[PDB]
Amino acid sequence: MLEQPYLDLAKKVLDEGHFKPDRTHTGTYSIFGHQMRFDLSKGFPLLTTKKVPFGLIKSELLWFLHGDTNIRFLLQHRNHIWDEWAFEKWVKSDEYHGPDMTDFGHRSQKDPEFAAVYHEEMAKFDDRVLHDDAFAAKYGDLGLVYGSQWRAWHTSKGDTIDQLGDVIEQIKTHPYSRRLIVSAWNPEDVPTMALPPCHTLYQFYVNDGKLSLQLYQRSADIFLGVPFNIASYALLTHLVAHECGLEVGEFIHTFGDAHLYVNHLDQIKEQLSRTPRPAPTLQLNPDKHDIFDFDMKDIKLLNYDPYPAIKAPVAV
Amino acid sequence: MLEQPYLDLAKKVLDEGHFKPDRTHTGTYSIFGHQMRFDLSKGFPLLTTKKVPFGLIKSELLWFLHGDTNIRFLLQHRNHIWDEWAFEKWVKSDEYHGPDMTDFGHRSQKDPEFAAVYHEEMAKFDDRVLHDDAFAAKYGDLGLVYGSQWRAWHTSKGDTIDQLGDVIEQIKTHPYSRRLIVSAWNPEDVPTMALPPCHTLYQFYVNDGKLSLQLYQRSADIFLGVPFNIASYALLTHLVAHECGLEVGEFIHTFGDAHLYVNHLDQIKEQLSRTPRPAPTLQLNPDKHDIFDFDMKDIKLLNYDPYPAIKAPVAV
Ligand SMILES: C#CCN(Cc1ccc2[nH]c(N)nc(=O)c2c1)c1ccc(C(=O)N[C@@H](CCC(=O)O)C(=O)O)cc1
Ligand SMILES: C#CCN(Cc1ccc2[nH]c(N)nc(=O)c2c1)c1ccc(C(=O)N[C@@H](CCC(=O)O)C(=O)O)cc1
Ligand SMILES: O=c1ccn(C2C[C@H](O)[C@@H](COP(=O)(O)O)O2)c(=O)[nH]1
Ligand SMILES: O=c1ccn(C2C[C@H](O)[C@@H](COP(=O)(O)O)O2)c(=O)[nH]1
Repeated sequence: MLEQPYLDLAKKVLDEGHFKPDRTHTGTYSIFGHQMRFDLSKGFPLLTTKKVPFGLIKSELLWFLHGDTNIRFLLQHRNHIWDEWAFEKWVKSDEYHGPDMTDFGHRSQKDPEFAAVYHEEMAKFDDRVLHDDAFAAKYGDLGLVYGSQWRAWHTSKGDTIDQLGDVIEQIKTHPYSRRLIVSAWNPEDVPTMALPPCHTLYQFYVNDGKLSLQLYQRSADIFLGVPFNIASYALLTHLVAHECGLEVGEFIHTFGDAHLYVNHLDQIKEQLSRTPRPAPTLQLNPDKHDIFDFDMKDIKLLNYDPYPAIKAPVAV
Repeated sequence: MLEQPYLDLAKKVLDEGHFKPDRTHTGTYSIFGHQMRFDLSKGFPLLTTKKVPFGLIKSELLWFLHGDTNIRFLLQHRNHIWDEWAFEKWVKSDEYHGPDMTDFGHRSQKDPEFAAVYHEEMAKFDDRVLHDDAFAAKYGDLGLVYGSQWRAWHTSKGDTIDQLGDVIEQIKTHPYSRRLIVSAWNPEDVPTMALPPCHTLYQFYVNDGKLSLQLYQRSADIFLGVPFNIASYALLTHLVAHECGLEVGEFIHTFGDAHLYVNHLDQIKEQLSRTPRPAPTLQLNPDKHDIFDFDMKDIKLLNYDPYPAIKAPVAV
């Protein structure tokens, strides 16, 4: 059924992945090299075997599409996928006051009592970013995320290349190039990088009315990472295709290091004893059009009938 | 037998490729998305069904590995894979004298009589680049090729990032990152680009002594392009692996637009009536070591037993 590529991967890892020590200690079973496909005219790859939140991944996506770096947008649409970072930018400066922030989430899922001091420290700052403007302006900014990457690349003669923008106009302009590419890997930077872009590069291809997209992703967490990345890039594609007036073909995903966390071997097994239910569908607001002004109500998802959800340890 | 991935692709295109007009008019049958693998401990992917020249692709590779852009190196090791470009840089300036260069190779494979005026114009300049220094210095330079891309990325505060260099030291330093990446797509540039890097990105992965490499290539010519690209990236890998003291696992190739030229449908068929002979082998000079000073005699290839070769029209 559409999402079966992930199960064939989830299996295949558990099954022939090597034990690698990751950037922490956490065991990972790994595959290097895999490509996987989904025919978006037949449906949406939200996994129906583990409920995934659409509201969460759409808000983040649009905030990417808005060239926005500031962690505030998200806070307005109670999304918290990017906070932990701004906190290190915050706890590290000369203004941080009070406590032992000195690790916060790395001793949350097991700790101390951290969740009353890390999460109160955290809510106080998340609450601050949402109201104090000079504050927002200060720590909530994050810098180089995919929004700045995609919509305003930094150039060698001080400007800003809206790489994406230009690639959607390149589609209208002529269907055919092997050059409809939006990179997010900037070699200059990855010295001073927080989280390097995982979903390192992509490419679009028009072909007789079906748009398609290929994503090269340096690494995958096949439990928490991959369910949300397969969807983000499918919403982008439905959104990029409706802007330059096309219809939608497939989505193709290519990973460098797909790996599943040694913490998560139990929990995948749990999904693998499930048996898929049909794919959800997606209404794309048909009067609205310059996709950078898609507002959240313009992407209403229909028919999402998921299984219950599984409990992960944090990917450290 | 090792090279069978290409035949399964060559077939598969002829067989389910769409007719696309390319950047010229030339018909192409296309596949978008494919990944293909070769276990370099079992041999070398020089096609034994169409003789491919190793001498040619090694010289070019080392000149890449030397951060060299100047078309001269090549001329010394009678390689001509990059001349046509320097000629447009040459014919376009205020110094070009004499003739109708006004298209040269685009009316060579069918023309005029071009091959006496284009090829004499061309040999006169190829001969000039090899001796006139201020000349070499002038038109033979080419600029942004993979050598400048890989060994000296241009930075926003006027310097030079030896991206590759740093990635081979990252291997010695620690086997494991999902961050052993050398991009060659610089969004700033591809306005003013001659030929954008086709083999857009790659990534290495150590895993218990086998190094491996994954190449994302925006487009492929599955007749002339692909035979030489599968090898270039396998020599790099044998060369990158012997430098940071590893052994060699697989090579994985991922293409955006693989396509085979409509001119070449006859000629692939010809290869497909052949039946492979075992894979060649490769001696990597075992006293020599900082791979940027690999000289050509240090990569002696052993056992190359090819079929005869097929005749292509130029990929325009
Ligand atoms: C997403 C995104 C971008 N990001 C950034 C980000 C940065 C480094 C990473 N590192 C690793 N190894 N894997 C990741 O998933 C990851 C994600 C995320 C941020 C937070 C969450 C998160 O807290 N939510 C989990 C929920 C699972 C659970 O706790 O029950 C999620 O899957 O969303 C996920 C992704
Ligand atoms: C290689 C490389 C980099 N390059 C640069 C380069 C630039 C644009 C391109 N455009 C397209 N569509 N395909 C290409 O192979 C190609 C190659 C090359 C330059 C010259 C030759 C060439 O003249 N030699 C062919 C020989 C086939 C024949 O004529 O019999 C070859 O395959 O080498 C090939 C590649
Ligand atoms: O939404 C996301 C964000 C991150 N990652 C990953 C995969 C790797 O485990 C790590 C990024 O690579 P490293 O930094 O460990 O090299 O975080 C994902 O899978 N999905
Ligand atoms: O060694 C090389 C160099 C170039 N190309 C290609 C593939 C495409 O046909 C074209 C580059 O893409 P476009 O410029 O047509 O988009 O040249 C290869 O296959 N191999």
